[PDB]
Amino acid sequence: LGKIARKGAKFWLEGAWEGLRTIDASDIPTYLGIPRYRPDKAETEPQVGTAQGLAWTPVGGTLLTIEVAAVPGSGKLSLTGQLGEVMKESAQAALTYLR
Amino acid sequence: EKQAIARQYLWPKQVRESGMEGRIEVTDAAILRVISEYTREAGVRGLERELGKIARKGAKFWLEGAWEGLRTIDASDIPTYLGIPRYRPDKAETEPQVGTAQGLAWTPVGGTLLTIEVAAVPGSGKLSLTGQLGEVMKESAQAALTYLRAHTQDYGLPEDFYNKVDLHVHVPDGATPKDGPSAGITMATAIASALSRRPARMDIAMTGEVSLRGKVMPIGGVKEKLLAAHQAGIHKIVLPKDNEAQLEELPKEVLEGLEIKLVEDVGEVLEYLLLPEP
Amino acid sequence: TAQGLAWTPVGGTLLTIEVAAVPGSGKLSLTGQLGEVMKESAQAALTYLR
Amino acid sequence: PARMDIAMTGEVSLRGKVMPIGGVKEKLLAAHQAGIHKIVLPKDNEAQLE
Amino acid sequence: LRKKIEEVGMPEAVKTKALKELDRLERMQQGSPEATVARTYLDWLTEVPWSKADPEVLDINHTRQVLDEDHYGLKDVKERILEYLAVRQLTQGLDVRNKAPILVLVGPPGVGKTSLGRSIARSMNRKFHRISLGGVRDEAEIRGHRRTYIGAMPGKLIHAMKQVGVINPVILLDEIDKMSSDWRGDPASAMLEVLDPEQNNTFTDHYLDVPYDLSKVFFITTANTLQTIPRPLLDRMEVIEIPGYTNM
Amino acid sequence: LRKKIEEVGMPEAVKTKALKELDRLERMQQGSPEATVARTYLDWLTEVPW
Amino acid sequence: LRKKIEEVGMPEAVKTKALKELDRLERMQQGSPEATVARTYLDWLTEVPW
Repeated sequence: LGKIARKGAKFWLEGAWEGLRTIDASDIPTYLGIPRYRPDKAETEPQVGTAQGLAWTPVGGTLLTIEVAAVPGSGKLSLTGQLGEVMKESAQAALTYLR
Repeated sequence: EKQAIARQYLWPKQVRESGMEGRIEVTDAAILRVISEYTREAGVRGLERELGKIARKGAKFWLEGAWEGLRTIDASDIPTYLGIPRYRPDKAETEPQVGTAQGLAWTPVGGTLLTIEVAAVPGSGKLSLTGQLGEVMKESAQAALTYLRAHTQDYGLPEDFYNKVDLHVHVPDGATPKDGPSAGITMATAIASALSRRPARMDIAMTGEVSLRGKVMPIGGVKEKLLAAHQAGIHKIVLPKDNEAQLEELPKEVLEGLEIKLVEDVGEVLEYLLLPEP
Repeated sequence: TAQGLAWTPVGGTLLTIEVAAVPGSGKLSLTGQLGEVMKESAQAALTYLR
Repeated sequence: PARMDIAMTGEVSLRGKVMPIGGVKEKLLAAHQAGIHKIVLPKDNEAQLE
Repeated sequence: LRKKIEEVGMPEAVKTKALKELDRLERMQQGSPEATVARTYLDWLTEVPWSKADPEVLDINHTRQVLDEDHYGLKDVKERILEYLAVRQLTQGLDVRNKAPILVLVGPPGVGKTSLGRSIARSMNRKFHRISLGGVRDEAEIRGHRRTYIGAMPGKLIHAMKQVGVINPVILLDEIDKMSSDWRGDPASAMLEVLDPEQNNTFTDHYLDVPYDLSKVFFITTANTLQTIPRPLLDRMEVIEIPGYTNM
Repeated sequence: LRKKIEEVGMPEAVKTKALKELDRLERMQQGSPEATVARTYLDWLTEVPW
Repeated sequence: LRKKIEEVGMPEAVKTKALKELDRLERMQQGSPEATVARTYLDWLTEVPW
């Protein structure tokens, strides 16, 4: 709202187009940048790989698509993201079900 | 923009410094020669010193013998005043190299070209993290490896290299100076050239981010990566598809050398930087 | 044994390298307050050799 | 066995390439006091031979 | 010392501060610290002659001859000096103003830095000096120690001025890399100040009160370490690399 | 200075403190800091622009 | 300073030391913090609510 407000002062004091003004939808990316976050994440052609957890974060929750790469090979379990063991527990548990 | 800074304000400052007003004159490729040859900075400090030394050699060579008051210095004889090229005049000349991925990044005193080199040995299957790495380049390398293990029919590799090739990886500035692991397709190019044993193309810098399905995800600060490629003498840049949006706010001076080959799947950056691809 | 050239701003001086290739396991041994960049160029040395 | 009266300065790469050096003439000041008659250099600092 | 001020020619500011430190006299001169430090500042000032110069050479050819007689030019270090002096024959606006550094010297320990500076003073036809810089404990061999009481140490620069008679010497600044001070604040500040061309004309110390005009004087500097110097001593300090010597 | 405390335009409490600097002096002008500390402090708060 | 103490309704566990810094008076401010810290700490005692 600050960036809208200050650029409003700009586009005003170059020379006033009016005495009272209006901004509705899609009269925003003039006043702001590119729209940073695209609309609802439903739009997004469901992915071959990975679903998306909700999650805690100590400054309040978010989403976390947990990507999994089934790579043909030996028979192991790595865990990137520098996980604890606790994900290896849960991965092995879910893997046990599937077994 | 550097040249126009020169002819408008800089070079008359120097030929007012050395008292040579109405004595020395300077061309187009003169200033452009001092620019593409005798500094790789990120401002205009070095250009004002180099124009200082042109001014002082003009003082002496006019001084002990004073014939002309209209001295034209063109782009063929500036080594009389300054000497050897301290840099390549052209980085369109650097001859496809094996383990060399030209990085792009922002050392926060000026744009760089963080050339990761990676050496592939024979051995046991293990990653080594030289250049004082954190975990970050290891895991992006691991991601590039998992992508590549998904696609070993292409790159000539036998299907089970990962058990028998130990990896030795050299990273100058082995942590992220921008605070960003944005050298994803850098290390993808480096590792695919290192393990493919085939030279990675010079003259096309690249910057990005990879993830395990094979995705060139987007980066932050696109302008500064483009300026580092513009200072340090590279011309073609490779950027993610998800930055058409940041791209068109750019002041159209910045865009006038660059030739972008936008990617989103890492097979498409890797079809451009390798000439012998498998 | 290999002799080392350097500048030093105290006036010029020199070095010598002394290497004891002992029976071991690949595990690199450095002595003489050998700096980290000598450690990395040693990594590059043994790596080039590999 | 190595050689005698041949000394050297140079930067290696993890590919094993001589990356050039700074302060060449200074190294020859500190080194060519020690009389070592054949010194090996990076290819790129012919730029400071001249 | 009352006659001394109009016995010795002065600039106006040196004249006026000499009159000032004359005025604080004429009581007990064995204690009473205003009187004794006024006597010292009156002696250290008024016994500096003025209103006269060395011959300032305007000839690099004379200079190229004179410098090539103590050691023999050494193929690089001479012509950097000749560049600096080449703009000295092309001073802007027809006033001899610097707007430039003062050619600080670094090299190996043992090469002819003294020969360089005194040889310059011959070639510039000037009177050489060198004062105390290399390893000083407080700004009393570098800068001034503050007055209105004795215990104040005079300037060794003011000693070189009381030793010279003229207004353009060649003040050697030796081994500034180890210049320290017990005074909070670098004398490197008084270095980077005085070397800009119009800051010596108004320059004082803690020992100097009215502007002791150091205006018309080229300065020169040596040290012997390639890495360590104050950051304000990389503007208005033109580092010239000096090499050691080989067998011929 | 007692001329200038008027002349140096200042705020009220600052003028007051300046006269207090005036009153703690008028007995020390040879002095180890007891002169110079109040003399340079009078000179500062005269030469700061109000 | 005295009235400001006696128009706030304070505990006598305050007004004891209030009258103590009323006793500590008749000293310098221009030569030392001696009545400065006295009067200002005492005004802290006044202007906190009881």
